[PDB]
Amino acid sequence: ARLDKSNFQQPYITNRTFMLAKEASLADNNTDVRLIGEKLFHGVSMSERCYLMKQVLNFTLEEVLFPQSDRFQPYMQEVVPFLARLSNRLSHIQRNVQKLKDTVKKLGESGEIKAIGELDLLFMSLRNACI
Amino acid sequence: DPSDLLQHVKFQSSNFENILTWDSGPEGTPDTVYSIEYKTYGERDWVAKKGCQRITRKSCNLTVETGNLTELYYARVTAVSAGGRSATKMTDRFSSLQHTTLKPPDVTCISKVRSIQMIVHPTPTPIRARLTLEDIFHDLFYHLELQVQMHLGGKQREYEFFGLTPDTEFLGTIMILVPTWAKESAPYMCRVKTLPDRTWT
Repeated sequence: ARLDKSNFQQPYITNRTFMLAKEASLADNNTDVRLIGEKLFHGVSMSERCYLMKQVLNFTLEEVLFPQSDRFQPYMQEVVPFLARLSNRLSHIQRNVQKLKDTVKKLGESGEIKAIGELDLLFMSLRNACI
Repeated sequence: DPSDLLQHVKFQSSNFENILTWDSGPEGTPDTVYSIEYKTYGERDWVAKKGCQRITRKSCNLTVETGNLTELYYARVTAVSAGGRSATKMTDRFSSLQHTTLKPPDVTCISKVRSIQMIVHPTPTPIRARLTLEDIFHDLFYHLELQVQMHLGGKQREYEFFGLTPDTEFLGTIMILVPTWAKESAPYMCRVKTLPDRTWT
């Protein structure tokens, strides 16, 4: 449904999140495929966006950040618990999320790296949708 | 060996004016020209920037080419030396919303006898639809401080600090904040004096 504005008003953790995405994007050589933007919200109302980003967030935690928990330290170990708290707070949509899952899968391990590199986009979409 | 011909290939971005910049590497060489291309993250085709082909200058203004606030971008620079040695190097992924620096706001500081009025002017940008910072960042607000320390803040444009001694000098500082993007401008500062109080008996 909703996330409080105070979750997004903390420069240290916002910056670490951006820093995590930056580091992963450095390992992402695929400039041709963007995961989060655009298509993801096609057919979804503004009021449904927060719930969509919950699903995307929980996918990313469980299938992306988990397998890659060793990478991109020390940012990973600080940022994941933050994103996990946001998930705990939130505790056709399926169609759009499945496409993102498919794309990550098609790209292989590089798709998981791509998703981590797009955490800036996930985080700011979460912010826009949920506040 | 690209790093030997090219280094620090990066966008410098302020209030959404986005200039690609680079320097030459250690390995040479005075006989070198550069050619710039750009692309949108998530698209396939690179585009040559007209006016930045085989240049000797080390920057290229890509403001409009990177002015869609919903996209992210890359640029690349290809160096070619007169001996035929060549290198290409790409920027990191560019996100104007995240990466652009906010300039200090233009502010009007007006003196009264027992107050200072401050008017923050909206910041125009090169973003075309021209949008201001205020149009772009919905949670933008101003932080104002008057050293005498009084503080005021909000989304509104004009503020007045009351209760000041007449004929006295103060220093005001005004900064833009966008808490959600962890963004802050350097402050604009004004040193002004309250007007004299001519009151007679």
